[PDB]
Amino acid sequence: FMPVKLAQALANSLFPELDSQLRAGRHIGIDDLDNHAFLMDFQEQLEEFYARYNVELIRAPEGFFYLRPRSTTLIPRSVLSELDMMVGKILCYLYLSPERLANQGIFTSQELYEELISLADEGKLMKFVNQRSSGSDLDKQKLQEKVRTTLNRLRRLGMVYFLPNNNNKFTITEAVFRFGADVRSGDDPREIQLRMIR
Amino acid sequence: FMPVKLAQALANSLFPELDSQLRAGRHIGIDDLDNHAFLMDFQEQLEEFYARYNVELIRAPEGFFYLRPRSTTLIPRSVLSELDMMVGKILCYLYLSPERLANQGIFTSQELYEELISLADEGKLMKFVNQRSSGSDLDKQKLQEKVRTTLNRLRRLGMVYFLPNNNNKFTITEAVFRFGADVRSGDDPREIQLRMIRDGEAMPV
Amino acid sequence: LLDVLSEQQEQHQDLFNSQRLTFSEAMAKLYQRLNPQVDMGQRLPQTIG
Amino acid sequence: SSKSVANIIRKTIQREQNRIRMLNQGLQAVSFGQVRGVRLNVNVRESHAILLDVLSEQQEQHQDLFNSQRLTFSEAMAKLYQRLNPQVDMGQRLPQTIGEELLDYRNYLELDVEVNRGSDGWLKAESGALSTGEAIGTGMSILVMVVQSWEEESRRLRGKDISPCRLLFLDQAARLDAKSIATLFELCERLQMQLIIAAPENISPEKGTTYKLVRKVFKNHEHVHVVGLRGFG
Amino acid sequence: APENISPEKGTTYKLVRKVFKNHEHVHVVGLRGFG
Amino acid sequence: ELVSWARKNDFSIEFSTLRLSMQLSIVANELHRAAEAAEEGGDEFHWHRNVFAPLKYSVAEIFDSIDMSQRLMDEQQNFVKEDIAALLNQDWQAAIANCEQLLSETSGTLRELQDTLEAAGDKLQANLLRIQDANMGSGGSELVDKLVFDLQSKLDRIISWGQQAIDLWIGYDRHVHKFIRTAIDMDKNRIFSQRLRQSVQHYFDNPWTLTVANAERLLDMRDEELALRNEEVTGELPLELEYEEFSEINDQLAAMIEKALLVYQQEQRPLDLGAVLRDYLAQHPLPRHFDVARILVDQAVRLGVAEADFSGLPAEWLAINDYGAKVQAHVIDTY
Amino acid sequence: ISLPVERLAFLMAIAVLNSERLDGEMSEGELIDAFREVCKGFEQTAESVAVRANNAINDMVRQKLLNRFTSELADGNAIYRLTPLGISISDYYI
Amino acid sequence: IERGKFRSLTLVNWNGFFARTFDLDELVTTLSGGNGAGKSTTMAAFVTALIPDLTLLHFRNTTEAGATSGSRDKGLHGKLRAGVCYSTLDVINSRHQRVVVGVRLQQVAGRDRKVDIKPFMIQGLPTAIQPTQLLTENVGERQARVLPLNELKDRLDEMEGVQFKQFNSITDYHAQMFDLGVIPKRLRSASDRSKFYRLIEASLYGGISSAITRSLRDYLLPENSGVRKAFQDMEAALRENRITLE
Repeated sequence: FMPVKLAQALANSLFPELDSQLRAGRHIGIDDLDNHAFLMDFQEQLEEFYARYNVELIRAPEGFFYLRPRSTTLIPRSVLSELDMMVGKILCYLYLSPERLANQGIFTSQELYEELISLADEGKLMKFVNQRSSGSDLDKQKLQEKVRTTLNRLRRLGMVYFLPNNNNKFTITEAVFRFGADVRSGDDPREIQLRMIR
Repeated sequence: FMPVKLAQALANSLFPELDSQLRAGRHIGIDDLDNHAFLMDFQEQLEEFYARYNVELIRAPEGFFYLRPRSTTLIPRSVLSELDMMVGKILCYLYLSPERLANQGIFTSQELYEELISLADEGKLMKFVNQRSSGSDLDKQKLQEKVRTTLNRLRRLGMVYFLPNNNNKFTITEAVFRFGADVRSGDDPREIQLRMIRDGEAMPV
Repeated sequence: LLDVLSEQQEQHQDLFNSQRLTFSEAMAKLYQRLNPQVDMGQRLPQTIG
Repeated sequence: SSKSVANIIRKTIQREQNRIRMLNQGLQAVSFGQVRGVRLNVNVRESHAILLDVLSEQQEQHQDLFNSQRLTFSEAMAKLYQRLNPQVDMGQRLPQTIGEELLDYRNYLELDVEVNRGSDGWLKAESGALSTGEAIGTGMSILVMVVQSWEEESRRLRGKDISPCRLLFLDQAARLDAKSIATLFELCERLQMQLIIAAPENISPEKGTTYKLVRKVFKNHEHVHVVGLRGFG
Repeated sequence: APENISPEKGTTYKLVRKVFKNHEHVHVVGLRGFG
Repeated sequence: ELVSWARKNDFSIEFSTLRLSMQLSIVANELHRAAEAAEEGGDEFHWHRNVFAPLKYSVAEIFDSIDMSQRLMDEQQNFVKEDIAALLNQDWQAAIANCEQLLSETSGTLRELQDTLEAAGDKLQANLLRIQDANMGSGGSELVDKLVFDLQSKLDRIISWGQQAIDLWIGYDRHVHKFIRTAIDMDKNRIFSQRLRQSVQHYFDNPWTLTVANAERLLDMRDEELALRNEEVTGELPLELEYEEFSEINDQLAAMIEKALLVYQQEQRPLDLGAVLRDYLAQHPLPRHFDVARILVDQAVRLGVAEADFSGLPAEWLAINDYGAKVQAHVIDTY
Repeated sequence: ISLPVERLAFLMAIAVLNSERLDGEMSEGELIDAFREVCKGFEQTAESVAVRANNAINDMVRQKLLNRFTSELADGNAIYRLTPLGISISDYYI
Repeated sequence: IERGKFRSLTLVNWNGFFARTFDLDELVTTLSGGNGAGKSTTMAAFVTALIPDLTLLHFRNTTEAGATSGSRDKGLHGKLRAGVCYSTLDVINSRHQRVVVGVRLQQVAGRDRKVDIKPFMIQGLPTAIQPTQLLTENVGERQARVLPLNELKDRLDEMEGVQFKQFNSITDYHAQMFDLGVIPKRLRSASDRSKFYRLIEASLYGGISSAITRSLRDYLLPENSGVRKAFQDMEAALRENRITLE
């Protein structure tokens, strides 16, 4: 038979959308009040339910819930591409302390683009677009299109929340710390995050 | 909270493989066994369970099952390509064709390409791999490699399985009959296609 | 086990008062009732007691 | 099903016995110490032959053990092996593990080496009775027989223009005696066999190349100094 | 020790097994005063 | 090697099991007769005319005929496979009963053949082992070994195939079995087949592609790809390999001492360890003396033994140098 | 019936290997290597080794020279055997 | 016919060995040294080069076996230093063709003791070019550097005639080695590799000592799945019997 409380949780009317987003790979932070509270209540059973898929329902120290696929994940995995990884670190680096002095939590594609160009090495930028290119405007446009694509890809995962308009301005969720290094008391966020980006 | 049989199915050791791989776009057949051997036992329970995510586990008169997301699907939607449907129909013909029963279900990419090019039109087919092709053998090789890649992607989506020691030889799922969704009945293929898009089963690319 | 022996064996008499097993076997069965995760080298409960 | 399992195990054992007695042939008179010949002996172990017989003809008569919900299939097998042939009685290594071992047909066979030691005839090459160099030569003989079979099989596929490279190893060569070492060298070169041999003391000074290794501690790490050696003193 | 340690200090005894007139035997040469 | 042989040659262009039974009977009789004659162990010519000429050719021919029967069973199982395939093509649904009956009778035929094979293999193997035992009745019987060798595998091979075929067949059957519930029960009237063919011939005029929830399977953080331990290591490259005559630091003098004691062996001269050590150590400085003494002793003692050791009288600690070094040693007398 | 020099050579080669074979069974993984060796010793390369070997094995099977048996565990997932016709051709010379 | 011959073994950045090269004898090569001289490390490095299948490699030594010989990591990671390291063998083919097979090993990051292994092979290398020199660059006074795979490819490609190949799979590595008469058996299957490794590891230990006698069954007798399937059928029947009884 099945645990009764697990039956209660899976029968919960909030179970379907939460489960679908979790399959997608989307994290559930404290901002998702209903999903977060449901997860907090029924974690003891949902962890088993997802581990049956060989997927761990991990609550980060930041409190956000996400599905860590094991190697044997019964849900075949997709992964964030190389540009996705570095743009995610740039997003965390856009969510860390210094952004409070520059964007107050509301950022634009221009901010991320400028930070990516100034901080990231030209070699990895060319690796993103192409090794033979050199600073040309068309290559910059292709890089910007890829930046928009990866930004939306992060959006699907609940890692960036878009402001409701076609303009590419958004806020960054705490779950973005999965990209960045774990913060320690007395550590400069800028120093550690730059060392990891370098 | 739940009916006895539905909780039973959700409790089955095979259930997680089924659920996860169906969410990952894999489909039900003789191959893809772990998702079929017991879903034959709880088809109705799994269908009503999946309706909660605004998705339907659809069985045609064929014994294969496959997942279809609604417009309001909670799990996001996506589609395949024309060449994928092509290789799929060829695979379905192979699956049904008793003449190749001696193959015991094992088939090689060369056999697949031979049958495909025999039944289909080489040039009009090749128009879609590359728009400009005009019978260049380079484009023919491109089409063969694309057939290989589509076979790989169909493997990812539960139509075919490479043998443990052979990626060139493979075994076919009954989910291949999904590709015969426009031929599973004697009605017009276009009106059936309209009924699939209505039931979100297929859309033109 | 020492603490239980001090103050809670009286909940465990059922194990103690059973003619099935001897006093040392009773101790072994209690100890393995405690720390249940801890297996032994599949030895006689007589020896464990 | 039990009868079928017993029958298939017995057929496999007989086939392997035939194959091993087959492979035994084609051995030259090695001269390792007093050992003047080597041979392989394969036989069915009685402890497991009795178990096989019970399984094949008397399965039902102990179904009580098998339907015991407390016993897994391997544990059931182990407990049955305890019931009959109780001289093997052993439960400190878990019954599950012993049953799992019992789920290997190969274990059921005694597979040993006989040596033509002097004129005593073929004696079981027990390590407590043979000089250790003689035992090492016996093991090398077994290994070379195996690799001879390997090469001979692939003889067809390989063109005769290529004779495949041959190279085996032997650590702790100090065990061997001069007779065994010389017999090993003569056998290997007769078989065009290359060897890499190790010993604390240089037991092969007059044959082959020789290196000596010395390990030194240096600034919290380690280095190995390798020095050549030459055939005299 | 089996002679693979045999340091300078102390009474060093050299045990060597041999058969003397069919008698199992171990000859023992002594050394000391070293170090 | 045979490749060129052929190249330059330039050449180019009864399943009844009773046959198996009579062949097995003939093989048993001939094999027992040949084993008996080998056990008789006549001269070399008798050995030949009893164990190579009759044995080799007769057993080879009948093994090959038994394999011919096996190959006829192989062709027949192939035939029934193609016949089942063709019958499905013509009767479709109506062929189910015929196909199942054909599978049943083929399984029965294979089972009876396997039983006929196993009926004599074990005893024939015992006969071959008897011949192997008898083969050591003549040194020149090596060639017989090769036959006694070969014929075993052939026999085993036969038996192997005897089982292997069924192992294949029973598998193939299940495929056929599954086929009936995975091809025809869903296409009882076959219309799906022709309609699928027509749709394939005319697909693009019904342009449709299947919809799935395949937007993302499971997106996740990428691995720390190929991040490995490394230090751009450097190291003092080995110099020209030095050479030393097998620890010549000790072994030059080992040769010297083994010679200077091999003299004592050669003349069986009584060896006083005290006197020899004292005379010797003078050639070397004190810090080396201990290293010297061991090397000397490891040599001197191997040469004979001291007879006074068995008198019950302990030897004394004779001094052998300054600084206080001493040696307890009886005079070596019995080499 | 049709046996080019290379095909007939491959046939004797398979026959000899079978006479040497442990269990008489021939996996396609060995057939491919035998075909490679015979073509190598004949020194012709029209196309890949794989395609030519596939065509040759199919030709002999259809020409009632080889019997094929699918087996997923076998190397190359298939096994092959000489048919009586192939046997009678190989032995006629050997 | 002149059987091919192993010429020399080069261990780079190994535990205790930075750029060492031992010239193998035609017939017999001997290693000597007291406690912990590292001979087992040399044998392990050779066999790792021969069979780079990380799974099979598990080097409990002949004596003083187990982890304490430096093998809780399977005797690979810890028997290496950190970073790029090499194990390469020169072979003179029976066709008299020099070929340097080799493997680049690297310690994997983290608390784990896994090793990243990459096979490779070189042909046409001039007989004079010593692998030690080929695999090292003289940076700093008399203390040379070791160069990674990419730098090795650059250096070799800059040399005329020499052809350097990397195998995406160990299977093709062994296939090429066999085609050059380096292997007696075509290890087409991982099982063939397993039996091969069994033979070499048994020879390494040598004799009929406890391990060799215990594993003689595996060495000689192949595994049979028929027994396993029969046992599993018995198991299923027993389970269903119990179900019916209850």
